[PDB]
Amino acid sequence: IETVPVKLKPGMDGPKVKQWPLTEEKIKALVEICTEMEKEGKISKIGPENPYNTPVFAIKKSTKWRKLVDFRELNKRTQDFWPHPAGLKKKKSVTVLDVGDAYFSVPLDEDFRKYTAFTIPSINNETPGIRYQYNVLPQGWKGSPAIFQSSMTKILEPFKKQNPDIVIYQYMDDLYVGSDLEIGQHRTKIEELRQHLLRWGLTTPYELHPDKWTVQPIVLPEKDSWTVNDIQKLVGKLNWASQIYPGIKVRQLSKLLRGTKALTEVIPLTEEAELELAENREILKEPVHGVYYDPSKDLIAEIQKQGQGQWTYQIYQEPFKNLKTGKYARMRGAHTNDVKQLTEAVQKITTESIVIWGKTPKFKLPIQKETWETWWTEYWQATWIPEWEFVNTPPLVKLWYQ
Amino acid sequence: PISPIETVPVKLKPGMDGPKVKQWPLTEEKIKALVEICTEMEKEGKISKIGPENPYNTPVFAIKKKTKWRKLVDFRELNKRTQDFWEVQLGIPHPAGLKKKKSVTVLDVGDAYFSVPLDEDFRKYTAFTIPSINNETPGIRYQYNVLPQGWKGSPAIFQSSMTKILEPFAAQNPDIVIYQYMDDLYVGSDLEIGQHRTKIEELRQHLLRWGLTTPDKKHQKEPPFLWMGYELHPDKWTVQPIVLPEKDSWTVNDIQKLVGKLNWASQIYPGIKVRQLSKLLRGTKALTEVIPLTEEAELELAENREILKEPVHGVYYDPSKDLIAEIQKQGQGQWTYQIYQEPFKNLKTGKYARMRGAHTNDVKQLTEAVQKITTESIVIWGKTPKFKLPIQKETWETWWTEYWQATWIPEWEFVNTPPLVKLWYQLEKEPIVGAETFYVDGAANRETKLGKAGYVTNKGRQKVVPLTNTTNQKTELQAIYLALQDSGLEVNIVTDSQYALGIIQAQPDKSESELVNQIIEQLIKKEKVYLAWVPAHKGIGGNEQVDKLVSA
Ligand SMILES: CCC(=O)N(C)CCOc1ccccc1Oc1cccn2cc(C#N)cc12
Ligand SMILES: [Mg+2]
Ligand SMILES: [Mg+2]
Ligand SMILES: [Mg+2]
Repeated sequence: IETVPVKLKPGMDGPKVKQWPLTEEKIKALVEICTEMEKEGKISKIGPENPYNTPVFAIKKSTKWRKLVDFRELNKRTQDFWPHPAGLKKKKSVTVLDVGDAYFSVPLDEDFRKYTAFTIPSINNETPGIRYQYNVLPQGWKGSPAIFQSSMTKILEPFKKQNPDIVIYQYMDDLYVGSDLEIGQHRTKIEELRQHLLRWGLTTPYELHPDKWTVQPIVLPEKDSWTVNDIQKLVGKLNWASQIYPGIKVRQLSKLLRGTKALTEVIPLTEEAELELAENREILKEPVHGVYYDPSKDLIAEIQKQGQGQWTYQIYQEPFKNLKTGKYARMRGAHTNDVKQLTEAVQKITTESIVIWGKTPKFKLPIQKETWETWWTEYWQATWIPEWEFVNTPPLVKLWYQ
Repeated sequence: PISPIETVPVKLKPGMDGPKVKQWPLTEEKIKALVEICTEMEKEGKISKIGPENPYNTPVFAIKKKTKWRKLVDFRELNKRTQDFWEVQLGIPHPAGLKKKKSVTVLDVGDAYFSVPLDEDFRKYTAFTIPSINNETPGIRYQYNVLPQGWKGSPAIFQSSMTKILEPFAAQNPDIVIYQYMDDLYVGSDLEIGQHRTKIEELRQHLLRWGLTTPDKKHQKEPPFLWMGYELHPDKWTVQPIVLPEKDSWTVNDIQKLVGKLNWASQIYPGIKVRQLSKLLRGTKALTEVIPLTEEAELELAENREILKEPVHGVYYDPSKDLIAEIQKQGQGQWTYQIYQEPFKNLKTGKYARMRGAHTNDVKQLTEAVQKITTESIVIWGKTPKFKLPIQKETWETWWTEYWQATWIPEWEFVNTPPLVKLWYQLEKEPIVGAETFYVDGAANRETKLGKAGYVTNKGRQKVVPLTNTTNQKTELQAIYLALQDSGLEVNIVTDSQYALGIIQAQPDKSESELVNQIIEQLIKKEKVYLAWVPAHKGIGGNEQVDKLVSA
C-alpha cells in the first residue's frame, strides 16, 4: 500500500526512446492488453506534459499475446539501488520460474510514474500513439525486483528452510531454482515451490543443466591423406591458437611444405610432423592459464554463422581471454531460419550468462541492424533484453571456431 | 471562443525562472495596432491585464505583410525555459495508405491555439507589454489565458485537447473516419452524401460547443486537395508538380535542394535516380562551394527530366486486396520498386541505391532493398507485402546459405523480367587439381609509397611489377590482380593478406575502387579460382619465396 521513493541517478533525465513501428496485428494486441491493464488500474493514460518514452512490443511466451517493455534505457538511468551464487552453475538441474506477475500488486512511487511512459503507435501516422504510464511495479524495470525483494525473501524463507541445499537465484522477472536431486525429485521440488508461491497469491506459468555444459576446446582435423592446402589450413589454425596456448609449434609441420608446391599435392605426414601435431592436440585439451572474471567489466558475446544451422559463440571481457565458448545446433524442422536461429542462440547465451555470472552480455550480432530491428520479436520469448550491436564476421574467425 | 476543456499542467525547467526580455521600442503606428488587437483579445478572454508585480516580459511586435495587422510575440526565451512535451506528431500519413472514402471533408480550426486555455499557474510567465508612446507613460501589462501562438507547448497541448474533445463525437459515429493533423480535420464517410453533410454539420456544432470554430458548408475546401506536397483526388493521389532548375553553376546548396525534389518524386515517379548526384556531396564543404558536375551526374539529371515529362499518379488503399512489391535493377547499385494491389495501379514507388560499404554484390543489395520495402510497408499499411523478384531461388538460396551473415528472406515468386539478378562468379571451395599455384605478395614503403606486386608459381614462374604511390593494402590486391592476369582459366592463388582475402571472399561484383573492379572482371573471365590464406612470415613455402622476392 505504501510506495518506495525512487530517484534517477544525479544529473540524468528519464528515457526518450523512439517507438518502433508495428504490424496492425501487434498494435491490435497491445490495445487489447492495455485496455484491460487500465481497467485493473495498472496503467493510466497521460497527457502531453509527459515527454518520456520507452518502446513496447507484442511477443509470445503460448498463443495469447504478451507485452514486452524495453526498459534498457530506463534501467541504465536508475541503477542506483540497495553474492551471486556461484553454486547455481554447478547444480545438476536448474529450472526458471516467471514470477514477474508478483510486481503488479505494488504501487510505484507516484513521482517516478512519468518515467515509465510508453506509446502504442498507430498505422501510417493516422493518430498519435495511445500514451500510458505505470501505476505499479512494471516487469522489466530493474527497480521492480529490488523493491519486491523483501517480499520475495519472506515468501521463500519457509521453502528454503525445508530445502537447505536448493539454490534460488533471482534475476529480473525470473527465479533460478537449482538442485542436485534426481530429475523427478527436482521437478517435484519445483512443483512444491510453485504451489507454495501460488497459495501466497503469486502466479507462475524451461529446465537447464549447467553441470553438463563445457567450454569447447580447439579441434584439429584428422585426415587420411593431407594436401599442401590441408597443411596450410592446419598451420594457420595452429598459428591462431598459439596466441592462446603458448606451447604450440609449427616448425615440423611447415617444414613439410618447404619448396613451392602445387596446392593439391599430397604431402605424407612425416614422423616428426605427426609427433608435433599429436603434441598440439594435447595442448589444446587443457584450459587456459590466467583467465578470470572481473565483475566490474562488461561481458561481450560474439556469434558466428557456421552453416547448416550451426552457430559458434564466445563470451569474453578482454580479447582472446574467453570465459566461455560454445556451439549451438538447430533442427531444420520446417523453418528454423537464420533469424529464428540467431534469436534463439542469443537467448541461450544470455541465460547461460545469467546463470554463471548474473549479468547479461553485450552482443556483437552478425546481422544487418534493420533486419534485426524488424524480426527479433517474431521469436523472442525472454522477458529481458540484452544490449547488442551489429558487426561483419571476419573471414578466418569462422573456420577457426568451426 | 475559449473552450471549457481542462488545462494541462505546465512547469518550467527545474531551477529556471520566467523570461525577463525587455521590450524593444516601437513606432507609434505599431503601438496603436497592438492596443486595438489587445483590447479585442481582452474582450474575448484570450489575454488579461495584470498587476504591477508580475516581473516577466517577452517582446511583442506588430506586422502586416504588404489588409489587416497581426500581432507577433518572441517567446524564444520563454520557450528555452519551459519543460519538454511529448513531441507533437512529426511524420504525416502517406496518401498511399489512405482507404478510399465516398465523401471526405476538410475542416480548418480557426484560431486553434487561442481557443484552448492555458493552465493558471503558468499564465504569469507569458506577460508582455505594449510600449508607451516614448516611455512617456508606463506601458500596458497583459498576460495570456490561452495557448499563445509560437510558445513551445501550444502544438502538443492543442492536439491533446482536440483529441479529448473529439472522443465523445467519434463514440456515437463509428462509421465516420476523422484524421487530425495540426489545426485541421479530415472527415471521411461512405454515407449518402446527404446524411454525410448531416454528420459534418453535427460535428461542426459539437466543436462549436467546445469552442472550436469550423468552416461553413460553403467555405469547406474543395478537392483535389493541395496537402503537404500532394494532390489528393477523389480516386487518385500524386505529388504536386516538380520544377528542377537549370543552372550553369551548382553550389552544394543547389544540389541538396535538387536531391530533395528528386527524392520527393521517387515515391510515385518510377525510375528516379540520385546516386551520382549525391556522390557530388560526399565532401559538401559549404552550402555555397560550387561543385563541378561530373558527366554521370549530368546524365542522371537528364534522364530524370525525361521521366518527369510524363504525368503519373498513385492509387489509394484497399485492406481486402493483397499487397505486392516488385523490384527492378536500374543500373549499377541502383534499384527501383513499385507497390500495388492492382497490376498497373501503383500505390507508390521508390528507389534504393545504397552501397553501405566500399564493395557489394547484386544479391546483397536486392536483399537490402527488400528490407527497406518491408520497413516502409509496416509503417504505411501495418503489414508486409508479397514480393515479385527478378531472381531465381537457386541464385538466392546459394547466396544466403554461403553468406556468413544472418538474413531473412520473405516469401517471393520469381519474375522473369531481365535484367535478372545473378551471381556473376563463384570461388572454388576446394583447391583445383592441375591448375597452376600462384604465391602472391605485395609490399609498399609506408613512407615513399612505392611498391611492388610479385608472384612465384609451382611451375617455376616468378614476376615483379613496380608500383608508385600505393599502400601495403593496395599492393596486396595488386598481387592478386597480377596472378589473375598471368594465369590460365583455372588458378590457385595463395595470399598472406587478411585484408585482400576478406575483400575477395565477400565475392563483390561492383566496387568504388577501379582495381577491385578490375579483379572482378578477371574473376568473371576465369572458370575456376581458389583463394587460400596462410599466416605471413612463418616460412611456409611458396609464401616465403614470394616474400623474399617482393621484399628485396
Ligand atoms: C477516397 C478519397 C480521398 O479523397 N482521400 C484523400 C482518401 C480518403 O482518406 C480519408 C479518410 C478519412 C478522412 C479523411 C480522408 O482524407 C484524408 C486523409 C488523410 C489526410 N488528408 C488530408 C486531406 C486534405 N486536404 C484529406 C485527407
Ligand atoms: Mg491512414
Ligand atoms: Mg552508402
Ligand atoms: Mg605480405
